[PDB]
Amino acid sequence: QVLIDTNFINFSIQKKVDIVRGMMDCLLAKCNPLITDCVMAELEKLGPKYRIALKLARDPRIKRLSCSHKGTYADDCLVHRVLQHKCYIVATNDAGLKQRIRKIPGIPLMSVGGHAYVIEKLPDVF
Amino acid sequence: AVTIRTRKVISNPLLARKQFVVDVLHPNRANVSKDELREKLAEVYKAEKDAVSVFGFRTQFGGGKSVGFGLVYNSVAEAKKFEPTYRLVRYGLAEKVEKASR
Amino acid sequence: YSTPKRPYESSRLDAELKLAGEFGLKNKKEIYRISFQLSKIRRAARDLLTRDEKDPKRLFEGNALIRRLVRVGVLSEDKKKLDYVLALKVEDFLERRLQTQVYKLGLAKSVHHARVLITQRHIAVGKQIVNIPSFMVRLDSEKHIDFAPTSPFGGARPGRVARRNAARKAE
Amino acid sequence: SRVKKRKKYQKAQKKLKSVRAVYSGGQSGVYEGEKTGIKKGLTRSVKFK
Amino acid sequence: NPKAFPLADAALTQQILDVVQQAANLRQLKKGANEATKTLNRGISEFIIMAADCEPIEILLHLPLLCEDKNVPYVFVPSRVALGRACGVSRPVIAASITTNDASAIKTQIYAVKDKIETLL
Amino acid sequence: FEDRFDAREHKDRSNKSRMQAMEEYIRESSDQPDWSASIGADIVNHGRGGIKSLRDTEKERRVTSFEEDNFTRLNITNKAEKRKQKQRERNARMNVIGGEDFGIFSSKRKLEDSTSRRGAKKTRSAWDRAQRRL
Amino acid sequence: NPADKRRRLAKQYLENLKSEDEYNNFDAGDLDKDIIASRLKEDVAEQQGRVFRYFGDKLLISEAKQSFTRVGENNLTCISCFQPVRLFAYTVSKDLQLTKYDITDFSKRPKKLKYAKGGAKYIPTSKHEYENTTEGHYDEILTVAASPDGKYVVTGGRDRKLIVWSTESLSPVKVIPTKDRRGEVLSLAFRKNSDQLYASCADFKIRTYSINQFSQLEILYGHHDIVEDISALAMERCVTVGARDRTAMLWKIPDETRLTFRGGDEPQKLLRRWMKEPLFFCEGSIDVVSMVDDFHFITGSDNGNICLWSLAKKKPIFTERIAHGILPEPSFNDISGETDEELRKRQLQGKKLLQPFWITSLYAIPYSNVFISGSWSGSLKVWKISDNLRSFELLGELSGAKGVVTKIQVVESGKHGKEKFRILASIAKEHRLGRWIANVSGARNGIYSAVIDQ
RNA sequence: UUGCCGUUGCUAUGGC
Ligand SMILES: [Zn+2]
Repeated sequence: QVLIDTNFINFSIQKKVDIVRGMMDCLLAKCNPLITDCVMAELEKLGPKYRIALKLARDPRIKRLSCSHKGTYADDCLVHRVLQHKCYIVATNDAGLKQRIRKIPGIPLMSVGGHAYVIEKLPDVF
Repeated sequence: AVTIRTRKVISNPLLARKQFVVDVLHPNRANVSKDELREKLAEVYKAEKDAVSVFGFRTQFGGGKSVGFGLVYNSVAEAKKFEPTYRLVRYGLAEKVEKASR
Repeated sequence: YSTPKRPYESSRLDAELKLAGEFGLKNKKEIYRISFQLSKIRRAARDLLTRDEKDPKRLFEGNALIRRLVRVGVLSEDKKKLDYVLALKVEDFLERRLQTQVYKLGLAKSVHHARVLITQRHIAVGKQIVNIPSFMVRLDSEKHIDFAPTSPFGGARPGRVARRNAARKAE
Repeated sequence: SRVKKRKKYQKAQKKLKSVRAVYSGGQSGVYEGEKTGIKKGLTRSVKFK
Repeated sequence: NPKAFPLADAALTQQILDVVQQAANLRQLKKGANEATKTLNRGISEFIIMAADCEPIEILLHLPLLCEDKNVPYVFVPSRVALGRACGVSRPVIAASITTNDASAIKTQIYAVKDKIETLL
Repeated sequence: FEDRFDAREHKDRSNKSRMQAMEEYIRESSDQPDWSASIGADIVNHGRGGIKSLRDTEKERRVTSFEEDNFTRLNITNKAEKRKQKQRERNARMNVIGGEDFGIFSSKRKLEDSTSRRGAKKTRSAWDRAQRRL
Repeated sequence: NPADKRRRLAKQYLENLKSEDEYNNFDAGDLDKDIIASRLKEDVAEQQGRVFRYFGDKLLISEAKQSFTRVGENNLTCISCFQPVRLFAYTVSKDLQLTKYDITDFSKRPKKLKYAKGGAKYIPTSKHEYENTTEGHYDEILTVAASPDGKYVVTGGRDRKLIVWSTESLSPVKVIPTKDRRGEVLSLAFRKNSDQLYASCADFKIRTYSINQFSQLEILYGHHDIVEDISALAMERCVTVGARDRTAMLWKIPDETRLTFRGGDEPQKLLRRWMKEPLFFCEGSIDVVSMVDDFHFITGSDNGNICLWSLAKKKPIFTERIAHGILPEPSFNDISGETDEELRKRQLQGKKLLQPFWITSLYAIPYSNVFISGSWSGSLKVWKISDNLRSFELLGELSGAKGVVTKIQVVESGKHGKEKFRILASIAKEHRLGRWIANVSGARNGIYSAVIDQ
């Protein structure tokens, strides 16, 4: 189960990768993608330029969590809920969030690179 | 103690012969011991010990079984006629050497 | 086989450390070989999922794949679905090798005792003495892994150390 | 090459007892006590956010 | 509700008895009522099988209270004779226990039977 | 024009369409048993090779049948062995895992194109498909 | 519909494989192989013999002369007989004694001839598995087998030995151990008109021997539980059944290959089949066999099934669910320990813990139309198989055998249209492998002989 | 008709 954020969705649509099919042929496993309410709040706050990205995040195949905090800082929410539990893949393309996630141990990181998704800290990919 | 099993016994009257496949069974022995096998074959069939012959021995992996090709003759003279000369050199009585030159 | 993408990240090093220590492996090539052909297996099962229901390829190659995976023994009899082939992984494959199985059946005291029993030929599945440790026993050869009858841990004549000690103590 | 990975895995799983607390297998005999001390000030539990 | 309540039907009974036979071959089965309660209070037990037709029934009904205390699955097979025959001994047994082991070659089968009898229970 | 004797059209091919997924489904739904070996007898070089695949034990059975049938050992013919034995054993240790070959799942070859979707009974009429059902 | 599409695509596949009755219908390779068939020898052992003795309804049933000769041996275990082409029989017990009988005095009870009793004297002085070459049995002789020619009887049991005794003196001529620790033999069968023995040993192993050469032919592997029963006919095929793996295998012993046959009755689909309008259920353990002819055999299960199997069908052809009844439920004075009959009846759960008798002996007369089943219901059953070979049916019962029937086999007399047989059945008060058997209801350790006629 | 023991038959049963 993979936590998505907003620039990962934007780079997915910019590189024409499907979310669940890109995840499946990246990991060769069955993926459950998760949009937290703060990532969804960030996509809605991005305005009416990003309508395509918002209604591709509105997808019944993409399940969605319910964050319980004030504010819509998705990087704080993703970092907290991943270092609490260590049962999550983080799909992101922010340089700062990528550095945070790859500094906390045991957390695999997925990112749009080239024309498909790549995964780094998951040691069983083939 | 070796053990013997004949299978698919046919008769060749044109070659005055009776031929078959030979499942040779030697648990905790090395291999077929072909002269002793000709003895055992010549006593399970009739006498003709210089007219019984085996040639095609393949032991399977781990030992125990080996499949050979058994052909038994009546009339040791016509066995000497019909068998090839290298098998006669191997088992019976014939010995003619080739002239070693060039 | 083939090397992985990032072969030197610390998760991969601790992964291979746990795998080689828990299964008594000699080097990285065991993990890399069995993971390469597992990658082929579930890269195929991914495409069998990306095609639809009632596709001929999906029906026939899917039940073929899960039945020969069940007969290799990495997949149990009741999960006859094709997403469990994706849930499959590498230690499910190298729990099936003969060293792991000899230790789990208890003919040996550790995986290293199992490896030296196998390479010293005291272990025979069925009829034949198997002597390499990475053998991938199947679900029907799972219960005939026993000591070889040609071996002193079976019932055979004792080896050279035992008989030389018996002779020297008889002297 | 095999004995080296046997003895660097034994070292690793002896270091793992230092970082985590490893489930050793439950209560062996009579419960003797904690055998190493009880700290009433330390709380080794993960707080949320 | 009888006293020997969570009885298994015939398919679950044969699944249970097959994994009992395999654990008895793999030295992972402690058989008999007081050996079962010994391994139960020691905590090395994955599930306990009681037979629901021995000549008293409270003789093994002492064990569901122990399993409840320590949260261990317990299941009632309807034949002590078939249970002893599966255990591999020349007598009927009335209770048996699958001890825990992680170097065990039947762990997936034991876990599947545990899940089946726990959804029963 | 005129006829010309064509052994390539009255020769038993039966191998352009022999697919292992269809054959496995037929072995599953066959309702007659399958002649499997006593379990140790089919591993090959003490485990240095594989177990052996189903096609390899079929071919071995054919070779031993021909062997006993006309009393002749086969040989170590160099060109054919340097092709077939080495390429066969290397793809065996590539794709045969535990007596089961998984090479097919890594191979593009359409099932329904060649081996299914009948060509003679194509039923290109509504009336012909109606009579083929009824 | 996916299974419909699977069946349809498989049908199209087989049609395409055919793609890749006239007046001339001859094939060159078939007729050449038939010329080789005309050339070959040995149309003797390899008869694929069908059922040529159709006499099931013919002979009498209900008025057999039944003599239950009780013997003083605790828990008789096996029975071996012999006919040349005087007749001797053999019994063996859990008291480590083999006993020779004469049986040819057909109208009366059998006659004891000779004991051969092992004991604690024969325990080896080594505890080492290959110097097990003593001359007697020290533990639990389970099976006897007489030679088809009658020079020897060969017996063995839980002391992992095969002792071959001479017939005329009951003397141990040769000892062959099974060379490993769990190598207990459980069933023995000679192939008919021969000197080749097939023993089924609890190592999931089947050993084969030539007795007059004192040699072992072939060890053949492949069951998954202990090989509880074995059966053979004149062909070099064999049929074994392992206990709890619920499969019966038959072995081409020269080829060392097999055909497996699993069970597969489920109370879900069976109770639905009855629900279209009932105490029957799944399967415990396939226990006993007898090869009726060289195309069919019959299996006795642990839930009282008797099943009839062909050589050409994995799933069985015919079942018979309850073959000896369901056991008497444990009494209310021996279930609960309360005071009132209402709670002691509530501790029976209705019908849920009624267990069927399990068929512990089955014997098909070779190539005939009739087989005999036995358990501790007290009454042997006689069944005949219908002439189309797709069913059998209960003819009658033989109700003079109180106890477990550890062995059934018959002894022939009379000519091609007028025949009389004595059915021997070893009767004990305890199963031939472990004890497990309570409610010993008037049993005795004897030999139930019946004389059936016409 | 057997390891004992009981009815036994002048042969069948039943308790360990
Ligand atoms: Zn949030």
